[PDB]
Amino acid sequence: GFLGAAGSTMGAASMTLTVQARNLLSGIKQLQARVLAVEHYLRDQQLLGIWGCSGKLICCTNVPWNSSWSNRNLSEIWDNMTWLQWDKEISNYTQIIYGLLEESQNQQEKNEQDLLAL
Amino acid sequence: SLGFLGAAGSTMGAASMTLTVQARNLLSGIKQLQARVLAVEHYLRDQQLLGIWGCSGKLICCTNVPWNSSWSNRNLSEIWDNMTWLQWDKEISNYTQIIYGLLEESQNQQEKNEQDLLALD
Amino acid sequence: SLGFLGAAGSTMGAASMTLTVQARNLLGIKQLQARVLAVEHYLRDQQLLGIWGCSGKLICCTNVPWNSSWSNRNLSEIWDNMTWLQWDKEISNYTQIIYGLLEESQNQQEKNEQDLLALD
Amino acid sequence: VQLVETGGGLVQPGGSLKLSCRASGYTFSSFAMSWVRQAPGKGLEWVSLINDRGGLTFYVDSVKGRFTISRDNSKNTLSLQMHSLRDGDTAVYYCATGGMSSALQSSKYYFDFWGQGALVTVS
Amino acid sequence: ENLWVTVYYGVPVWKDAETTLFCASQEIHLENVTEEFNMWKNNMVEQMHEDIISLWDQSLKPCVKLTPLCVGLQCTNVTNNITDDMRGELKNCSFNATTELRNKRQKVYSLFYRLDIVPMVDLWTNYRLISCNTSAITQACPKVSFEPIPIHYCAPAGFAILKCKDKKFNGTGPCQNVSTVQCTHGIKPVVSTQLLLNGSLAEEEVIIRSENITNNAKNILVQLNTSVQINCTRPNNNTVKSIRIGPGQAFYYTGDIIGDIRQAHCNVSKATWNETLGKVVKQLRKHFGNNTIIRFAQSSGGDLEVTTHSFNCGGEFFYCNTSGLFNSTWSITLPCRIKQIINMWQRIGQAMYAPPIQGVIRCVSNITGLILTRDGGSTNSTTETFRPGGGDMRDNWRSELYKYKVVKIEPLGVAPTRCKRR
Ligand SMILES: *[C@@H]1O[C@H](CO)[C@@H](O[C@@H]2O[C@H](CO)[C@@H](O[C@@H]3O[C@H](CO)[C@@H](O)[C@H](O)[C@@H]3O)[C@H](O)[C@H]2NC(C)=O)[C@H](O)[C@H]1NC(C)=O
Ligand SMILES: *[C@@H]1O[C@H](CO)[C@@H](O[C@@H]2O[C@H](CO)[C@@H](O)[C@H](O)[C@H]2NC(C)=O)[C@H](O)[C@H]1NC(C)=O
Ligand SMILES: *[C@@H]1O[C@H](CO)[C@@H](O[C@@H]2O[C@H](CO)[C@@H](O)[C@H](O)[C@H]2NC(C)=O)[C@H](O)[C@H]1NC(C)=O
Ligand SMILES: *[C@@H]1O[C@H](CO)[C@@H](O[C@@H]2O[C@H](CO)[C@@H](O)[C@H](O)[C@H]2NC(C)=O)[C@H](O)[C@H]1NC(C)=O
Ligand SMILES: *[C@@H]1O[C@H](CO)[C@@H](O)[C@H](O)[C@H]1NC(C)=O
Ligand SMILES: *[C@@H]1O[C@H](CO)[C@@H](O)[C@H](O)[C@H]1NC(C)=O
Ligand SMILES: *[C@@H]1O[C@H](CO)[C@@H](O)[C@H](O)[C@H]1NC(C)=O
Ligand SMILES: *[C@@H]1O[C@H](CO)[C@@H](O)[C@H](O)[C@H]1NC(C)=O
Ligand SMILES: *[C@@H]1O[C@H](CO)[C@@H](O)[C@H](O)[C@H]1NC(C)=O
Ligand SMILES: *[C@@H]1O[C@H](CO)[C@@H](O)[C@H](O)[C@H]1NC(C)=O
Ligand SMILES: *[C@@H]1O[C@H](CO)[C@@H](O)[C@H](O)[C@H]1NC(C)=O
Ligand SMILES: *[C@@H]1O[C@H](CO)[C@@H](O)[C@H](O)[C@H]1NC(C)=O
Ligand SMILES: *[C@@H]1O[C@H](CO)[C@@H](O)[C@H](O)[C@H]1NC(C)=O
Ligand SMILES: *[C@@H]1O[C@H](CO)[C@@H](O)[C@H](O)[C@H]1NC(C)=O
Ligand SMILES: *[C@@H]1O[C@H](CO)[C@@H](O)[C@H](O)[C@H]1NC(C)=O
Ligand SMILES: *[C@@H]1O[C@H](CO)[C@@H](O)[C@H](O)[C@H]1NC(C)=O
Ligand SMILES: *[C@@H]1O[C@H](CO)[C@@H](O)[C@H](O)[C@H]1NC(C)=O
Ligand SMILES: *[C@@H]1O[C@H](CO)[C@@H](O)[C@H](O)[C@H]1NC(C)=O
Ligand SMILES: *[C@@H]1O[C@H](CO)[C@@H](O)[C@H](O)[C@H]1NC(C)=O
Ligand SMILES: *[C@@H]1O[C@H](CO)[C@@H](O)[C@H](O)[C@H]1NC(C)=O
Ligand SMILES: *[C@@H]1O[C@H](CO)[C@@H](O)[C@H](O)[C@H]1NC(C)=O
Ligand SMILES: *[C@@H]1O[C@H](CO)[C@@H](O)[C@H](O)[C@H]1NC(C)=O
Ligand SMILES: *[C@@H]1O[C@H](CO)[C@@H](O)[C@H](O)[C@H]1NC(C)=O
Ligand SMILES: *[C@@H]1O[C@H](CO)[C@@H](O)[C@H](O)[C@H]1NC(C)=O
Ligand SMILES: *[C@@H]1O[C@H](CO)[C@@H](O)[C@H](O)[C@H]1NC(C)=O
Ligand SMILES: *[C@@H]1O[C@H](CO)[C@@H](O)[C@H](O)[C@H]1NC(C)=O
Ligand SMILES: *[C@@H]1O[C@H](CO)[C@@H](O)[C@H](O)[C@H]1NC(C)=O
Ligand SMILES: *[C@@H]1O[C@H](CO)[C@@H](O)[C@H](O)[C@H]1NC(C)=O
Repeated sequence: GFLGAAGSTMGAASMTLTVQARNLLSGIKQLQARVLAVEHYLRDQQLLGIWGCSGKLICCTNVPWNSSWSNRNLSEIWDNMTWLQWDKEISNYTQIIYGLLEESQNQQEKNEQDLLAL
Repeated sequence: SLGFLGAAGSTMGAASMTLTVQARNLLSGIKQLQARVLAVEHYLRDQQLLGIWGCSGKLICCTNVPWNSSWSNRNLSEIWDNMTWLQWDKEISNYTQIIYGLLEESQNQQEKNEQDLLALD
Repeated sequence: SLGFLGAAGSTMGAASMTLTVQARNLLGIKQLQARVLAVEHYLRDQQLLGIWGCSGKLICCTNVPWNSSWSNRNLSEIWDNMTWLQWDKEISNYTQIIYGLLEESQNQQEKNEQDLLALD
Repeated sequence: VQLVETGGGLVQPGGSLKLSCRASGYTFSSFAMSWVRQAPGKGLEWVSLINDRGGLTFYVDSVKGRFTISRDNSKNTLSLQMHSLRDGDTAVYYCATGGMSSALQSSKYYFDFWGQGALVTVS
Repeated sequence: ENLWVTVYYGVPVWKDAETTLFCASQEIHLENVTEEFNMWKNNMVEQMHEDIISLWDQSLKPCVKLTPLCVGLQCTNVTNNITDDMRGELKNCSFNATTELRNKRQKVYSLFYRLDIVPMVDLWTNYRLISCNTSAITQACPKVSFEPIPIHYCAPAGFAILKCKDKKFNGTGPCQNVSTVQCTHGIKPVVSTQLLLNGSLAEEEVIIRSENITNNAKNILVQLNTSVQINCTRPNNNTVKSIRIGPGQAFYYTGDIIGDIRQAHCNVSKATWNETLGKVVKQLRKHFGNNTIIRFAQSSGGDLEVTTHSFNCGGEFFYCNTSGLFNSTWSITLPCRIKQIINMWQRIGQAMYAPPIQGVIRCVSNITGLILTRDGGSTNSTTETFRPGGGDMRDNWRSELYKYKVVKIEPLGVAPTRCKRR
């Protein structure tokens, strides 16, 4: 169910991404609410697009993980944490991570542009 | 060449070549804004539903869900050469939600398999 | 680091490095009309890229060859010696032909890929 | 279906030769087309295949860098342009219909409606 | 057969759906497409009705209210060369009106129609205006008009309008000649109660449309292929005067009449209306038995808005009497009355005052259809009677929207192919 995996561990909650999806899109106040929901959805989709993750729910990237963001191992991160606690732990670095993700895509397309130019 | 819905009465094979003509026509005082928001919401729900299936950015999307003979047992010649999209859509009523669920599950498995394949050093 | 449209007066080969800066800045009745028209312009551009098979990309290479009748210039003068505004003015009223060719090329590519993926 | 080769029949080693097929008894644009080669006394082998729309071409490795196969749905014409012909390419070249179909058609993966065959000799 | 699901976007499939349409002020033919239409389930009619009500109500808000009127007034017989037909129909009435100053009064006289006045027993007065005990009266702004300017209904993006072009389409059932449009043709919101004016003509014969041709409670819409020209007129050179009744609120009234006073008559040519009724009967005989002798009769009594034919003319709101028509056993002049305090949409609480229009009014309208209500009693005989009648004012727009349907586009679909991913 919607947000049912919020209290589950991240390893289990990552398999319900399509359940959390679809609930993002569906007298002046109702129209403002609809426009706001559409605007937030499109901002998130554009943010994925500029990272090279468009059309995917689980997108792997080329940005290495910095141990200063979190020094936990994968077993502790994925089996002993929920997404809410993880989101709280690394919120102070989230925008930095986003910037790095954007930069990686800026390089990646240029490399592809060169590889297809041979 | 045939117009917005000119291929509606043509066969499914012929009509499959006019997808962009119809795709362009899905996007283009309080009630006018309500109509525009409804059009945007329908477009975005369809694009999201394609994205869930891994079909984002394509108008013709091949998938990994096998066709069940209980949905329709017609061969490809009858479906594509002797039938229109309206008659076909009528034929597969009550089955589209099963197909959509199977496509969603198949793409979730595809994403997990791709993530695991990309995790090999 | 230059900011929104900061590269507008730079050359095309330099301004092409700041596409994400422009992309991130594209998103009571009058206020709703302005927000809905901004959303509609964004969605029409994204649908148009999708029709061309360029969804999810900012720099998208295609299979349409360049016609010498559209702009009889070499890459050095186009990319290193002129701006995107001058280019946009130079190829005005040629963009609809290019868009039609891109649409047809993507339709042919989708049919070819479907046929290639139909081989056992 | 009266599929008839109108190509040449004598070339020097290292030269080029064009073959073509004309069809009349079937819808040309509805079928894939191919060329199949029969060297004397060695049986038959497939050489090249083209899709029904003409956008896709496939070759055996021994000719991939030398032969170009093309088709024109107008005038119902198949063409094969062979460059750098070798002594091993002396054979009867037959037109064939099928061997491929689009995703919206039933499977074939077989050859039908064979032509009568052009004889190509490399001196 | 080793078939796999392939998803297509841009699929030419649509489903019946209704939504909000744009009011504006091309056609693509669909070969081998048969669509089912139903003009009595088409929500474009209800939306057009509600939109016209909204525009009507909004147009009367920024206008002069007549609450300084609705006083007792003393009426007498008009002194002029008045014919017999106009005796008692027009009265010369006087009243005390307010001025631009709160503490001033003026004595004003004007000519009112009898239908705008109700008798009242009081002292120094003997009449009052109608719709003063109930509702309120708002004067229509003189700077606007009621001309039926054609409008277009346009579907929103994601929707399409299907148009049926079958020459003999009867408003329901399958249609084989179908085209797709984004906007309808220009539709004139002409307001009439018994005859359909300035509408569309049929390509062939006469088209008889009814939700249930055997149920007497449903109306029959008759659309002709040829128009019948109706010429109407108010042959009286009325001189219109105006007064200020408040700080910037001006009231318009009939001041006087120059020349003799005669009725407002409307002429229907005999040589066209005859044989037009013959064609209507010939097509009615396609649904009723050949042994039945179809007769026409004047409508039954009741409210004036339904017993009379009340087409708007220019700015006056003529209420012609159609007893000269639809009287047979299958030049005609008909006495056309007028009125000024109008309950336009069969509503109480929104009475509108139509100001008199200067000079003579001579309208030339095209009759393109009409509304029949049958005998009502459905007599089990061979003398079936058709009376004209009205409705809820939506049939006037069904006569134009009958050929349009709104559909929602379903661009997403699935189909088996031999295309496996990977
Ligand atoms: C059906 O259509 C006819 C023809 O369009 C309508 O008659 C037209 O009505 C308009 C408005 O009533 C007339 O305009 C008027 O013209 C005079 C010219 O002096 C002007 O002073 C007025 O202010 C107004 O603009 C127009 O002349 C008239 N056309 C003809 C040929 O007579 C008719 O009213 C329509 N039917 C109904 C029921 O409305
Ligand atoms: C309506 O009545 C008014 C007053 O009852 C008439 O106005 C008077 O008309 C006479 C002519 O018959 C003049 O001599 C007076 O001077 C008028 N008085 C005022 C105050 O105007 C008016 O003429 C009548 N109108 C009609 C059409 O009968
Ligand atoms: C309009 O108002 C005038 C006065 O403002 C009315 O005439 C007077 O009526 C009173 C009734 O009590 C008489 O006593 C006066 O003699 C009248 N005035 C004159 C000068 O004779 C008149 O009746 C009002 N008319 C209407 C229709 O309301
Ligand atoms: C408001 O006044 C009107 C008349 O102006 C009243 O109309 C009456 O209607 C009934 C029919 O229902 C008739 O029998 C009466 O004769 C009418 N009255 C007159 C004076 O002719 C109407 O009833 C009044 N409104 C209300 C709510 O009572
Ligand atoms: C909550 O924690 C318990 C601990 O055993 C676990 O069994 C349960 O599955 C958890 N809830 C969810 C929704 O995963
Ligand atoms: C990790 O982060 C620190 C500061 O948070 C930074 O100095 C360091 O360079 C980062 N790691 C890499 C590999 O760049
Ligand atoms: C992860 O770190 C924690 C530190 O609390 C440790 O207890 C745990 O064993 C570690 N896991 C692995 C797989 O090394
Ligand atoms: C984030 O920063 C705020 C103040 O900048 C600090 O109070 C908070 O604890 C920080 N979060 C983490 C997870 O360290
Ligand atoms: C309608 O059907 C006929 C059948 O002969 C076909 O030839 C025609 O192409 C069809 N219409 C369209 C628009 O394809
Ligand atoms: C088709 O649907 C039926 C419904 O029970 C199911 O049993 C069958 O396995 C399905 N076919 C395939 C190939 O999965
Ligand atoms: C498809 O099925 C129909 C009906 O059974 C049959 O007539 C037709 O020949 C079949 N076609 C193929 C290619 O199997
Ligand atoms: C879908 O279900 C309805 C329910 O009665 C049925 O009438 C209809 O025929 C079904 N669809 C098909 C294609 O059989
Ligand atoms: C403006 O032109 C000069 C000329 O060389 C160039 O050096 C400078 O970088 C240009 N400005 C920008 C923003 O690129
Ligand atoms: C585009 O190129 C073709 C040849 O490649 C030429 O015939 C055509 O005229 C060119 N386009 C224009 C607009 O001139
Ligand atoms: C491009 O064309 C211009 C036009 O004269 C010329 O000056 C310039 O040298 C050319 N550059 C190249 C790299 O060919
Ligand atoms: C097309 O664009 C060029 C670019 O300068 C312009 O000169 C030309 O006038 C345009 N064509 C028309 C018909 O305006
Ligand atoms: C005024 O008109 C009415 C209408 O019927 C009539 O009964 C009355 O006798 C007339 N009075 C005069 C004085 O002409
Ligand atoms: C309208 O025409 C259709 C055409 O099939 C017919 O079935 C239907 O009974 C007709 N209805 C009326 C009221 O004439
Ligand atoms: C459909 O209507 C159009 C209107 O122009 C006409 O040309 C066409 O012949 C009609 N077709 C049929 C089959 O009635
Ligand atoms: C109108 O229909 C009648 C029916 O018989 C016919 O006689 C007449 O010629 C038609 N007129 C036109 C203009 O189509
Ligand atoms: C009309 O209504 C009557 C009411 O009983 C019904 O019997 C009849 O079948 C209806 N006819 C149509 C055509 O709907
Ligand atoms: C109506 O007909 C009568 C008959 O004589 C004529 O006097 C009158 O002027 C006509 N009016 C119009 C408006 O045609
Ligand atoms: C109506 O008046 C016009 C003048 O515009 C005249 O030609 C026509 O014959 C008249 N028709 C009738 C029925 O009086
Ligand atoms: C009634 O008369 C018309 C006149 O032509 C005829 O076509 C129709 O068939 C007749 N009906 C019957 C039931 O005989
Ligand atoms: C129309 O005129 C006739 C002529 O006698 C009359 O009987 C009928 O009542 C009139 N209609 C109205 C609504 O007054
Ligand atoms: C109807 O027509 C008859 C035929 O003579 C006539 O006597 C009668 O007066 C007419 N009805 C009206 C209301 O004029
Ligand atoms: C009515 O009379 C006035 C008197 O001034 C005149 O100006 C006007 O033209 C006349 N109108 C008609 C329609 O006779
Ligand atoms: C009325 O009918 C006549 C008949 O030819 C036509 O010329 C005229 O345009 C029509 N007027 C309207 C407003 O429909």
